[PDB]
Amino acid sequence: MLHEIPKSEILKELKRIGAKRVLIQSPEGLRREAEELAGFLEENNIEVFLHGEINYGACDPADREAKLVGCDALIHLGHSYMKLPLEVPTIFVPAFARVSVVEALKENIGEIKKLGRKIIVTTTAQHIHQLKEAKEFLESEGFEVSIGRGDSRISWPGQVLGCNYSVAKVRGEGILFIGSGIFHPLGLAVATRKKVLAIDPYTKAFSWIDPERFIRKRWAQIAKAMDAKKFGVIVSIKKGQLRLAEAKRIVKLLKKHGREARLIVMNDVNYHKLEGFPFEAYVVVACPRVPLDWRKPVLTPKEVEILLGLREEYEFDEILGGPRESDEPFGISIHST
Amino acid sequence: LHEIPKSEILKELKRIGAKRVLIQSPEGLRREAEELAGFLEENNIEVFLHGEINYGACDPADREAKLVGCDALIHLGHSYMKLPLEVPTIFVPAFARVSVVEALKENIGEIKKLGRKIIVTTTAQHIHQLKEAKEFLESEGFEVSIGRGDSRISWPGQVLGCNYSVAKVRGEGILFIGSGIFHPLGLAVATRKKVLAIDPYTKAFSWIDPERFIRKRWAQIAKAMDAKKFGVIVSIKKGQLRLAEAKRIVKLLKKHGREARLIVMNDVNYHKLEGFPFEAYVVVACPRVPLDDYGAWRKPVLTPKEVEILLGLREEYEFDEILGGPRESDEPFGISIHST
Ligand code: SF4
Ligand code: SF4
Repeated sequence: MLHEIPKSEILKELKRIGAKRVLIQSPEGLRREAEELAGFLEENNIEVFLHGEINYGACDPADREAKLVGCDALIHLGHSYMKLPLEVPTIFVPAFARVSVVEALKENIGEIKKLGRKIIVTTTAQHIHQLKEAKEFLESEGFEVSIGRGDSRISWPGQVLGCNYSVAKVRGEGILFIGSGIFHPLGLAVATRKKVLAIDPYTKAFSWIDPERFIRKRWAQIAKAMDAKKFGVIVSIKKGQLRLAEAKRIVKLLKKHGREARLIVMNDVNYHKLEGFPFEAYVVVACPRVPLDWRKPVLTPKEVEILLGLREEYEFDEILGGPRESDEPFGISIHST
Repeated sequence: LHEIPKSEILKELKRIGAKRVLIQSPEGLRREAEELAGFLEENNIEVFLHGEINYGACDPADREAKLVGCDALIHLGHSYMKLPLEVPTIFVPAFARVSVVEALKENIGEIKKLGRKIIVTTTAQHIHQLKEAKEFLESEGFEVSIGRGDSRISWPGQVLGCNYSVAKVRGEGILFIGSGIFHPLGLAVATRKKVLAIDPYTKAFSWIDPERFIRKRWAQIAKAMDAKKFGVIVSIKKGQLRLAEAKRIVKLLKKHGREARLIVMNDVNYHKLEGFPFEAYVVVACPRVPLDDYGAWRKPVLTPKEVEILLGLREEYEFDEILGGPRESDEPFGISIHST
């Protein structure tokens, strides 16, 4: 259960810029809400088209598609803005979970103390609105809380993305991750080399991350690719995912070391679409969730470096941004150009 | 003609000074795409392969090519259909080698039942064989009629799953040369004429009966009768975007008591839509999607024409075709290069 979408504030914003037709994109868990919002803005004299693709991040705005079908603006549900040039005015509408993080923290104080006195705290967008309460609670328990601002791919200090842990690159004896799943906590452990404790707000369960098994299974994938002679280097056209210079460099690099290499252009990166190609191994240079989370070895740019022996220590693939001036609001936002 | 003219392609590329090209390919030519790329790269042209699986010239990857800085696009497996293109595009049609005459001779007794004046049609892969099929049928006493088709078609006599314009000519019965049932079925429902399909490989013939198919559609329409919320889908694929027609359908459903929302997609498939509240869908893009579903759609999915029947505006069934305008010329039987 999440907090309700700010229909009124949204409508007001569209009217402010004067918008007659808008495209609404939404993530898996907000399909029913996207239609409610559409039926609402329509009764208010605004033509609405729903984006039928399932959105997975602000790194993939449907501004191009909006343009193509004549929409004045774009409404992006469920995610906050990340620095990207946009072709049509876009209103981001973050989703905030109501579950209490503090309750999950109080249940696990003992485990958190094992982390250290000065600790780095991180969380995902859905709990970012409760980060301040979590910080004050931890401080009242004797911790010094270090929260990093992060870079331009990030919306709020302390927020991590599966492909970006810049807010965690600060000083601390250990890292506390507030949220569910193991992908974020795992990336944090690999990216920072510090001990990580993950606490799931819903179940209140805790997990001490051990990257070992993960790194092992990845090396096994690297080993298999060591025998390959033919590689496919994949990029995605999604605005916040396109890493062409980096892909072109991996191609040049595989060739230098006696491998055949081909740059492959896609939108959604699905191994399923590549089964008929002759490549023996693949390198995905886009969202790292793809290779890190395939009948043939699929790797990240970092792993291909390791495979070619040009890198020794295992590293998590990240999409970094440059410095960020301000922070996004804890509510909707409008962005243009 | 039955091979990728690597050298003819390099020539046309060197001629326009292309340095970086994107190559798209259908499922059956994935390995050919990479061999062509290897060949072009040995000749000073950077090559990128489009990773998506292509299903027709109705889905050119010129925009994507533009997005990654390619100065040209190579479209393998299909011939050109009229559409604006953002970069010079070379179309490399696939031509099957099989000679079709033997299979016609074998079934000459069945072809006779179509009548004296017959309409002859085939798909892209056997198009170069139409001249021979014509000479044979004429040498057997038939009067062969071959329609030019519209701008969505590349050569006279060619049908597409969504376009049977070449068959809208004077003629008693229709002969279809090819394998598979989708095309012959589309012909029968689109022209409401008698269709005889002959497979050039097996020499097997088939008199087409749309009855089964039509009943199945009525059924589907029935299942949507008690639906109130409708999703009306369009695809942003260049040769498939039918925005005006989709909007019209949204307006029509609303005027008739139903709720309807226009949905924009690229690849149209049910899974992406499962989370939406809509009870029924209307696909206003490629007709093969709703008319040839193997079972991926868990909710009733219809074509624009079927909606009109459901709403009670149309009485007889009609095939959802994507029509083009007059075509001034015909594409070559080999590669072609276009730039709009
Ligand atoms: S690149 Fe991948 S991890 Fe990063 S925001 Fe997009 S979908 Fe999420
Ligand atoms: S039948 Fe569908 S995929 Fe084939 S050419 Fe027509 S629109 Fe394109």
